[PDB]
Amino acid sequence: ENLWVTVYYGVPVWKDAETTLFCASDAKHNVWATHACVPTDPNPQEIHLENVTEEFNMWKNNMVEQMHTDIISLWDQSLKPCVKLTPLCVTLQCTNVTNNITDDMRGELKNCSFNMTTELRDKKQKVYSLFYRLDVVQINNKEYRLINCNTSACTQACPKVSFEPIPIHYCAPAGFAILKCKDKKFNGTGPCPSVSTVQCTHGIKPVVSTQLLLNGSLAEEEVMIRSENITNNAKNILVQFNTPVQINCTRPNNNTRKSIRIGPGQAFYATGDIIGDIRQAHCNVSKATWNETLGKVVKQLRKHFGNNTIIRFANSSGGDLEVTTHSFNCGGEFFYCNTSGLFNSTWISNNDSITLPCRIKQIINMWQRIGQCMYAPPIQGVIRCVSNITGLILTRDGGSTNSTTETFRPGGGDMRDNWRSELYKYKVVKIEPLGVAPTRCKRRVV
Amino acid sequence: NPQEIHLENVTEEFNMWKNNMVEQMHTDIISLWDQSLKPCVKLTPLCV
Amino acid sequence: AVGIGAVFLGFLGAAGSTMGAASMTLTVQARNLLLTVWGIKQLQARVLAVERYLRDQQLLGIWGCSGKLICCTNVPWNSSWSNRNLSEIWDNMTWLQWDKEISNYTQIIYGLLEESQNQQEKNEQDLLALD
Amino acid sequence: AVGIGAVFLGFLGAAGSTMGAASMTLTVQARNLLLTVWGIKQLQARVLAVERYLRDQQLLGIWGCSGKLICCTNVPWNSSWSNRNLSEIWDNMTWLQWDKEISNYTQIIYGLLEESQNQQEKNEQDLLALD
Amino acid sequence: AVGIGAVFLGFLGAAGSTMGAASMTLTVQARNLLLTVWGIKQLQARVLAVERYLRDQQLLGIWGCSGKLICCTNVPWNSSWSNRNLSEIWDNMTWLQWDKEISNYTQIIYGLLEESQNQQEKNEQDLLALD
Amino acid sequence: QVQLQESGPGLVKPSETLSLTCGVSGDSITRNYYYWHWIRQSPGKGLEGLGYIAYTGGTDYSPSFKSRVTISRDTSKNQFSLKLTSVTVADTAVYFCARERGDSYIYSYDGVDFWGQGLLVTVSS
Amino acid sequence: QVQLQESGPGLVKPSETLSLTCGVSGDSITRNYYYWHWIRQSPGKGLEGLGYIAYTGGTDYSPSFKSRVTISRDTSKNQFSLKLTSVTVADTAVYFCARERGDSYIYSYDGVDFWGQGLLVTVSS
Amino acid sequence: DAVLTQSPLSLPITPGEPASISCRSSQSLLHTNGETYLNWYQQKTGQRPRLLISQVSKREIGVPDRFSASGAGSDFTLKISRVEAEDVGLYFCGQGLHWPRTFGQGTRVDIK
Ligand SMILES: *[C@@H]1O[C@H](CO)[C@@H](O[C@@H]2O[C@H](CO)[C@@H](O[C@@H]3O[C@H](CO[C@H]4O[C@H](CO)[C@@H](O)[C@H](O)[C@@H]4O)[C@@H](O)[C@H](O[C@H]4O[C@H](CO)[C@@H](O)[C@H](O)[C@@H]4O)[C@@H]3O)[C@H](O)[C@H]2NC(C)=O)[C@H](O)[C@H]1NC(C)=O
Ligand SMILES: *[C@@H]1O[C@H](CO)[C@@H](O[C@@H]2O[C@H](CO)[C@@H](O[C@@H]3O[C@H](CO)[C@@H](O)[C@H](O)[C@@H]3O)[C@H](O)[C@H]2NC(C)=O)[C@H](O)[C@H]1NC(C)=O
Ligand SMILES: *[C@@H]1O[C@H](CO)[C@@H](O[C@@H]2O[C@H](CO)[C@@H](O[C@@H]3O[C@H](CO)[C@@H](O)[C@H](O)[C@@H]3O)[C@H](O)[C@H]2NC(C)=O)[C@H](O)[C@H]1NC(C)=O
Ligand SMILES: *[C@@H]1O[C@H](CO)[C@@H](O[C@@H]2O[C@H](CO)[C@@H](O[C@@H]3O[C@H](CO)[C@@H](O)[C@H](O)[C@@H]3O)[C@H](O)[C@H]2NC(C)=O)[C@H](O)[C@H]1NC(C)=O
Ligand SMILES: *[C@@H]1O[C@H](CO)[C@@H](O[C@@H]2O[C@H](CO)[C@@H](O[C@@H]3O[C@H](CO)[C@@H](O)[C@H](O)[C@@H]3O)[C@H](O)[C@H]2NC(C)=O)[C@H](O)[C@H]1NC(C)=O
Ligand SMILES: *[C@@H]1O[C@H](CO)[C@@H](O[C@@H]2O[C@H](CO)[C@@H](O[C@@H]3O[C@H](CO)[C@@H](O)[C@H](O)[C@@H]3O)[C@H](O)[C@H]2NC(C)=O)[C@H](O)[C@H]1NC(C)=O
Ligand SMILES: *[C@@H]1O[C@H](CO)[C@@H](O[C@@H]2O[C@H](CO)[C@@H](O[C@@H]3O[C@H](CO)[C@@H](O)[C@H](O)[C@@H]3O)[C@H](O)[C@H]2NC(C)=O)[C@H](O)[C@H]1NC(C)=O
Ligand SMILES: *[C@@H]1O[C@H](CO)[C@@H](O[C@@H]2O[C@H](CO)[C@@H](O)[C@H](O)[C@H]2NC(C)=O)[C@H](O)[C@H]1NC(C)=O
Ligand SMILES: *[C@@H]1O[C@H](CO)[C@@H](O[C@@H]2O[C@H](CO)[C@@H](O)[C@H](O)[C@H]2NC(C)=O)[C@H](O)[C@H]1NC(C)=O
Ligand SMILES: *[C@@H]1O[C@H](CO)[C@@H](O)[C@H](O)[C@H]1NC(C)=O
Ligand SMILES: *[C@@H]1O[C@H](CO)[C@@H](O)[C@H](O)[C@H]1NC(C)=O
Ligand SMILES: *[C@@H]1O[C@H](CO)[C@@H](O)[C@H](O)[C@H]1NC(C)=O
Ligand SMILES: *[C@@H]1O[C@H](CO)[C@@H](O)[C@H](O)[C@H]1NC(C)=O
Ligand SMILES: *[C@@H]1O[C@H](CO)[C@@H](O)[C@H](O)[C@H]1NC(C)=O
Ligand SMILES: *[C@@H]1O[C@H](CO)[C@@H](O)[C@H](O)[C@H]1NC(C)=O
Ligand SMILES: *[C@@H]1O[C@H](CO)[C@@H](O)[C@H](O)[C@H]1NC(C)=O
Ligand SMILES: *[C@@H]1O[C@H](CO)[C@@H](O)[C@H](O)[C@H]1NC(C)=O
Ligand SMILES: *[C@@H]1O[C@H](CO)[C@@H](O)[C@H](O)[C@H]1NC(C)=O
Ligand SMILES: *[C@@H]1O[C@H](CO)[C@@H](O)[C@H](O)[C@H]1NC(C)=O
Ligand SMILES: *[C@@H]1O[C@H](CO)[C@@H](O)[C@H](O)[C@H]1NC(C)=O
Ligand SMILES: *[C@@H]1O[C@H](CO)[C@@H](O)[C@H](O)[C@H]1NC(C)=O
Ligand SMILES: *[C@@H]1O[C@H](CO)[C@@H](O)[C@H](O)[C@H]1NC(C)=O
Ligand SMILES: *[C@@H]1O[C@H](CO)[C@@H](O)[C@H](O)[C@H]1NC(C)=O
Ligand SMILES: *[C@@H]1O[C@H](CO)[C@@H](O)[C@H](O)[C@H]1NC(C)=O
Ligand SMILES: *[C@@H]1O[C@H](CO)[C@@H](O)[C@H](O)[C@H]1NC(C)=O
Ligand SMILES: *[C@@H]1O[C@H](CO)[C@@H](O)[C@H](O)[C@H]1NC(C)=O
Ligand SMILES: *[C@@H]1O[C@H](CO)[C@@H](O)[C@H](O)[C@H]1NC(C)=O
Ligand SMILES: *[C@@H]1O[C@H](CO)[C@@H](O)[C@H](O)[C@H]1NC(C)=O
Repeated sequence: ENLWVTVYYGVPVWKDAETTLFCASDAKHNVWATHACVPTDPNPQEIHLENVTEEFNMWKNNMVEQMHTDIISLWDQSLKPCVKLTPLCVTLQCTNVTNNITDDMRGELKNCSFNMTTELRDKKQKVYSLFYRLDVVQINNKEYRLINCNTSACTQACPKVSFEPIPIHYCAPAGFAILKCKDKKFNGTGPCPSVSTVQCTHGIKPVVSTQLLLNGSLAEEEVMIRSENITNNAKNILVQFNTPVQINCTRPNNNTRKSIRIGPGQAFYATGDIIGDIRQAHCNVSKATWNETLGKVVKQLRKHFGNNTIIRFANSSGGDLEVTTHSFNCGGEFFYCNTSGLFNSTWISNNDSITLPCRIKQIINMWQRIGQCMYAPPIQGVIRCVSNITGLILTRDGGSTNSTTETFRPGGGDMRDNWRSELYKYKVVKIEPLGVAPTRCKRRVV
Repeated sequence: NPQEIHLENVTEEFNMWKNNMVEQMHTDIISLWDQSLKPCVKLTPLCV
Repeated sequence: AVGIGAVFLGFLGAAGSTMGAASMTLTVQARNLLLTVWGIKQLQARVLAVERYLRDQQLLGIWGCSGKLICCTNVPWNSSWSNRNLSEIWDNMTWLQWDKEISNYTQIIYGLLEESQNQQEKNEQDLLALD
Repeated sequence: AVGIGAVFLGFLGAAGSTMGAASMTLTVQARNLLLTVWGIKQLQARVLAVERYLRDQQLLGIWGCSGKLICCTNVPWNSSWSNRNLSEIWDNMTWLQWDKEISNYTQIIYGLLEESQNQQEKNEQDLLALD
Repeated sequence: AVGIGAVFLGFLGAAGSTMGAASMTLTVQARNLLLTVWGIKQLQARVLAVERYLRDQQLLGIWGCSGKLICCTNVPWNSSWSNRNLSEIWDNMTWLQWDKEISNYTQIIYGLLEESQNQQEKNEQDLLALD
Repeated sequence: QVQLQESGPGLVKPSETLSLTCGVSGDSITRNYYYWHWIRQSPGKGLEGLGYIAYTGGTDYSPSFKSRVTISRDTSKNQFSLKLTSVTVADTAVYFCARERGDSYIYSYDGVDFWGQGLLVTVSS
Repeated sequence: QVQLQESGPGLVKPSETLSLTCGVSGDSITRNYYYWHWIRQSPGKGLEGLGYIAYTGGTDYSPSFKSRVTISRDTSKNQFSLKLTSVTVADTAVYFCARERGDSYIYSYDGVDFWGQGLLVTVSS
Repeated sequence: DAVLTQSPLSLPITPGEPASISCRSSQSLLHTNGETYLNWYQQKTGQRPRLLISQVSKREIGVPDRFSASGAGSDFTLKISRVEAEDVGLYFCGQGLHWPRTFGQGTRVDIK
């Protein structure tokens, strides 16, 4: 047998690589720009790849880091045209609010008054505003100052742009492609026996959460556990539900908005006088649904440490308010709920709603960026919110030879964990259409 | 010396109020005008 | 319409098929190769794709296959590179596994092909000079 | 100098001329195909022009006419696309009209050309395999 | 290993050698052709490199050489340009000196090649159309 | 252009074999990527496919007619025929021999391009 | 596979000439870009390159042996030989005939690929 | 079997007003390779059927621009931008993916 080498162009070969993805949306104003995103395909094409298996892997794909960087860039870009609150750092004289106050809300809101600049630079005006206990500190009718007057001047978010988390599609550029795993019983890592090629990923909701994942993609047949190293308790534990549980959150206070013209073409949306009664913000979740969900999680988690062992749930150990409480934004108000009423029970082998209070905060510095901050203006009217819970960022506690009562605790201050639960199915690859193989042809002679 | 070539035996449907040339020119004028005022001083301390 | 005859598959759908059957769909893969910071990001991706395509085209241009997907060459295949049957490679293997096995000898084959084509060009020009 | 013989004309200056007479001026049109915000605009324009030229060359490359402005193909012309005599097209029609008349059937002809080239490529490779 | 036979040299290593000896290293020169402000500058450099390569490839494409490092054309040489001996150029002159000498007559040869290619193409089409 | 015509008896008695022969002109029966079907239609019930023969010579039939339909080909005369055994009164319908577009490797084409005149087969005792 | 095989006398007295012949099989001596060397190995002194003959027919000898070594080729039978005059007792060593890699105009290749079986030459009386 | 069901069963329309027909499929017609295989047909009174639109929205040669279609997944529709007096006859929606092939029961069109 006589053989000669032959080169073929356009062979189906690929290799792992890193690239810069681009956004795509329907383009139907909000915090997310959505203007740089090119129009999306009306119906993305999906091609199933049979007779091939790929080595999918999480905690290493550059897609999560790229998405995180893009979200930060969009968030920073959306704050540039807004006004900065630098001349607001002055001495604030505050007094406790006592107009129809309640025991669960006493000492939380303060009525402050202070001097402030007007349109004309050669004059000053006296105004008053309402501020929460978390946005002010004492000085040493008492003087107070904002929590950020010694860190940086916050920039208030423009009222025209909302915080609606519209879906965004990520599409691979020319010469690259993204592979999705169609396996229903897929694990966090390992080989995927059902790969498929798609031009653009599904609608990913860029929801910002810290403890409980919400408004995400639910499982299709059963609960799943995700972790880089189950034995190593230093790594966070990710769990995805198969059925949702509704949470009814609200802000019963019927506050009002007031506009203070602090300068030429600049204004400050202060918190006006609150009318009607005053109550503390809270969220409601069904007891039976949560009980059943926790039971399913315990059943699905007992296969990793044994059947005889028992596990317990406890509240957060401590740290900053951004990690010890469940934070989210419903419309225009950022909540901070006390999840201690949910992670408190014991499980052993083999009237209908839970209420948890939530605190409101204005001076909020998103991400782990302490150098700059943003000021959330007060939303006029009563705030009502409803959502579906999708996952929990659990973390384990060091255990001795006891080998029982494995204590689990929530956490996950970082934001990559939230997007990892949505990008676990995709991976970007680079195609190589140049191949080499032998053939019996010798080529003509001229 | 710009080159101009005449096209014989052909006609084209011209139509104003729809060509993107006017919008592109307007956008360019706005961009140049805004860029030209960047190094100038702000008159904010004069409002007295 | 699908049937017992030929199938169409999709973009890279022939990856699981054998080399012999995947060689018939070489056109589909080859025909699909083509806020200021965002503008930079998009232009970078576009230029990267253009450069990769031009790189492959340049490699084909150096050899005697400047304009065809399937072309033969004159250098023979040394048995040490694979020592495997012809029928078993085309009818019992896929491009991914073959690429994995021949990846350790791609540079040598490319250099041999380039040198052979250069020598063939010199020989053809010398022969043509007589006429 | 201008005279009763040939005429130079200019870039896209033979549009009004018939197809038979304008087919001799293909090279002139083919050879002419090649403050941070302003940089982005000019770069976008240049990249788009290069992408357009590359797409045209890729389309020619897929067919067996990768290196010639005028070539021939083995797939005939079905009468249903034009049903008009040959002389009336080259000697009594222009490119703008012929292009507007075939505009609805260009995609089908493109697919036929690509399929014909793929079949000829495999037939030629199989025939040359005897050597 | 270096020896009394052939020599490898490097990129632009035959610039000081004669044309005959430098014609064997045509492949090494051809294979080497391929903070927002800095991104613009880097993209400008890459785009310029791509336009230059595309322009060279386009010029080669217009002529009767689709793609190859050495090719022949069907037009006789005119002594008016050089008038120098044949062997005296290849065996006693480098590429730089020859380029400097023919620099004042490149546009004429570039136009003659295009003319000959157009005539050859139309003649070949007419010849093939008698089937 | 392509012309398809049917041929066969206009009336068939119950339980014997029914033979229909369709002649194809204007194109080769052995085209590289095309299929040929046999579809019938009765009043109000709509169309229904019986079976088909591919260019490679293979055949495939509907699950409700595997034990009754049979298709053969003859490239020498450029035609194909269908044999139906154990015909009943319920099979009374007009039979058509049509041509459809099969997906190629490079592209995908779908649809029935042309149809035949239609031989009205009457079953009576 | 390419194989080399040496040949020549085993015992050579002092003061006369020495002659060795190395055969080549599986490859042509007229290869476009390859060389053929002659190397000897002795204890303590190490390896020494006597000389080599290029594909062009030219020969290059080492400075310490240029006055005594001589190499010639015979392309008709695909073999080459070496002749060494004024042999001394210090020349008693094992001789090797090996092939090398020349630097092509396009790429540079270095490395001795194949060696002979090492015929032992004993210079004594 | 992929039973195609059309709606409405009848559609009396006069020249000068638009018309539309809907065709639902029991099984999804999106093939594994990412291509749809639905076709539309027209059959006049006592005449052979003829194809109008192929591959959901690719118009067939010789078919006027008056016909149009769009859809994906399991919901597809046929919309006629302009109807004339010679557009009488049945209309069928057929799939070319699941064997045996099936067609709708047939929507009748006549003058009101
Ligand atoms: C998770 O997903 C849930 C969806 O289930 C989200 O819940 C939605 O939250 C948004 C707030 O971000 C709600 O939108 C707002 O609704 C207000 C009242 O809605 C009623 O009235 C409208 C008619 O206008 C009805 O369609 C609706 O069904 C209700 O009956 C509006 O007053 C708001 O409009 C104001 O704000 C927008 C900007 O936000 C301005 O542009 C407007 O001009 C106006 O000033 C706004 O539309 C939405 O109703 C909620 N959906 C549901 C089903 O309740 C969660 O927000 C999401 N995220 C989280 C973290 O849970
Ligand atoms: C995935 O792999 C399977 C094999 O595990 C592929 O199925 C195989 O497809 C080939 C197609 O040529 C079949 O060959 C045919 O077999 C019949 C019956 O012998 C013969 O008459 C034909 O002439 C041809 O030789 C093969 O039998 C079949 N094997 C099995 C087990 O079904 C499948 O096509 C692969 N799919 C992809 C997308 O790669
Ligand atoms: C092509 O080259 C690569 C890298 O040069 C080769 O991969 C290497 O393969 C060897 C096996 O031959 C691996 O060695 C390992 O040794 C340990 C200890 O003995 C053993 O426990 C492992 O099971 C494995 O055999 C090596 O890790 C691997 N990778 C690298 C980077 O060296 C590959 O085998 C070559 N393929 C061919 C066909 O030559
Ligand atoms: C623009 O349109 C005019 C009018 O059609 C063109 O002039 C005409 O060109 C045709 C084609 O060459 C001439 O036909 C030929 O004339 C010669 C004699 O000159 C005759 O021997 C041939 O058999 C043929 O009849 C035609 O006479 C000429 N003049 C007129 C009045 O029709 C003109 O060439 C067009 N120019 C461009 C740039 O399109
Ligand atoms: C290629 O396709 C285009 C678009 O599908 C065709 O253009 C369209 O042609 C029709 C005629 O067939 C035009 O209809 C017009 O309707 C009015 C009112 O009834 C009538 O007065 C006109 O005489 C004409 O019939 C239609 O406007 C036109 N454009 C569009 C956007 O639909 C074109 O005809 C096709 N070419 C070929 C050769 O098939
Ligand atoms: C730099 O210039 C020197 C001087 O010209 C070059 O050396 C020359 O190299 C050529 C080979 O291309 C020699 O030609 C050949 O010499 C052998 C000698 O036996 C002869 O048999 C051949 O027929 C042919 O004439 C040439 O003699 C030699 N000149 C010398 C040594 O004075 C050198 O290659 C140049 N280097 C570069 C990088 O350009
Ligand atoms: C190709 O054309 C260029 C011009 O485009 C020629 O360059 C020119 O060469 C002449 C000499 O032939 C230079 O003239 C100078 O004259 C003064 C006064 O007599 C003398 O002192 C200088 O030594 C020099 O000879 C001229 O400056 C130079 N440049 C220009 C722009 O004209 C070149 O010679 C031509 N080459 C060939 C081969 O025709
Ligand atoms: C917050 O403080 C302001 C300023 O002291 C209060 O505004 C005054 O309220 C009194 C009592 O109703 C009025 O008589 C005054 O006319 C108000 N204005 C001023 C400028 O003094 C305001 O009522 C306080 N709000 C709450 C909830 O305690
Ligand atoms: C706002 O500015 C006014 C004017 O400077 C302050 O009023 C003075 O306050 C000091 C200290 O309390 C007194 O000694 C003066 O007699 C006040 N002057 C007048 C005209 O009232 C005022 O304290 C500043 N702060 C607030 C919250 O109003
Ligand atoms: C005012 O509220 C603070 C907490 O916000 C509390 O510590 C303080 O005792 C209160 N003072 C009065 C007089 O009620
Ligand atoms: C700013 O003030 C707060 C409250 O006193 C304090 O906790 C924080 O450390 C201060 N930051 C700096 C940088 O001094
Ligand atoms: C996923 O697979 C790896 C390797 O088989 C295994 O070590 C890991 O425990 C699996 N994940 C889970 C959650 O079991
Ligand atoms: C996980 O962590 C343990 C230590 O807790 C370590 O021994 C082990 O190698 C790590 N990796 C895996 C895959 O178990
Ligand atoms: C939550 O439940 C409590 C139970 O007393 C009820 O008073 C409150 O109105 C509920 N809130 C919502 C938003 O359903
Ligand atoms: C809140 O106050 C506004 C004042 O205009 C009133 O119209 C609205 O009904 C109030 N809502 C509630 C829930 O009290
Ligand atoms: C939340 O409010 C919705 C209002 O539509 C209600 O249907 C649902 O039962 C409530 N859930 C809980 C847990 O209170
Ligand atoms: C869940 O419901 C069961 C009812 O059978 C009850 O016994 C159990 O205590 C509940 N769990 C919790 C944590 O309340
Ligand atoms: C735990 O119990 C389940 C259900 O009885 C069983 O399937 C599983 O194998 C058990 N695991 C161990 C480690 O015994
Ligand atoms: C919640 O965690 C904090 C951490 O300091 C702890 O003090 C508190 O007791 C916990 N809540 C309950 C109900 O144990
Ligand atoms: C959450 O509620 C528990 C219930 O006792 C309480 O002990 C804890 O302090 C609360 N968390 C915070 C941050 O106040
Ligand atoms: C925590 O659970 C225990 C279980 O007995 C219960 O007694 C206690 O009241 C719970 N505490 C909270 C804050 O839910
Ligand atoms: C919540 O779940 C229900 C039932 O699965 C679904 O209908 C609803 O759209 C979901 N809401 C969100 C915001 O995902
Ligand atoms: C092995 O490689 C050599 C290159 O040194 C080549 O000459 C020879 O032809 C190859 N063997 C076969 C059987 O092709
Ligand atoms: C292919 O390889 C096998 C070894 O698995 C061998 O038995 C067979 O003879 C080979 N085929 C040919 C044609 O040599
Ligand atoms: C041109 O075509 C028409 C119609 O097909 C025909 O009547 C006429 O004779 C043709 N002219 C020539 C010169 O063939
Ligand atoms: C010089 O150019 C002319 C152009 O007609 C050509 O005929 C001639 O052959 C060329 N030179 C020679 C003598 O080859
Ligand atoms: C080359 O040029 C030299 C120098 O004038 C001349 O003597 C010789 O005759 C010319 N021709 C040839 C063929 O060497
Ligand atoms: C279309 O062209 C093909 C290929 O020549 C031919 O077989 C077919 O009959 C033609 N159809 C028509 C209607 O001309």
